[PDB]
Amino acid sequence: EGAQWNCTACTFLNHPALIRCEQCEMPRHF
Amino acid sequence: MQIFVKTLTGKTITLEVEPSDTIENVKAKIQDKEGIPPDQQRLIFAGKQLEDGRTLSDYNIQKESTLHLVLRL
Amino acid sequence: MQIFVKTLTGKTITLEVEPSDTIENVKAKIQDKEGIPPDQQRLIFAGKQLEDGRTLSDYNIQKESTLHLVLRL
Ligand SMILES: [Zn+2]
Repeated sequence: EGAQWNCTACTFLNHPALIRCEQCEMPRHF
Repeated sequence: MQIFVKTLTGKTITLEVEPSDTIENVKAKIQDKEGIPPDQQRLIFAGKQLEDGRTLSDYNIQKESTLHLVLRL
Repeated sequence: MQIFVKTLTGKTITLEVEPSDTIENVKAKIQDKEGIPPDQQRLIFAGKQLEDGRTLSDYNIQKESTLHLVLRL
């Protein structure tokens, strides 16, 4: 639940507090 | 210098800051623009959560950088 | 050497580069081929945002690697 997560659109490794990618704004929970 | 702050809703905030400014200063500037209490703000840059007592220069935040604002509850 | 540059629409561009090219050199080649200014380009590889002064080899980017191009503006 506290892990970082990779965006499935651009691969960026995101902080768990974001639910959209910091680079491309793709939602995590598509 | 100008920096930008993006929220989950797509709102963009522009702030006037110096690189020596602390993160707590930045949160208070966000309150002035948006009305969100600082204790309900979480700031993210480059995959990292920013800590109140550190400065923008500590995180290599430069002119025209964009920060992401999240809210607590 | 060929690498692939993938946009958010899924379009994959094939780009000719040298393995020792810097990221700034690669952004210049994307400008030459696509017409996008380097300041509007953000490149991501295997989780990392790529920094202008480092080489492709320094990130372990090699023949037929894919970089992800995000437009930032
Ligand atoms: Zn992304």
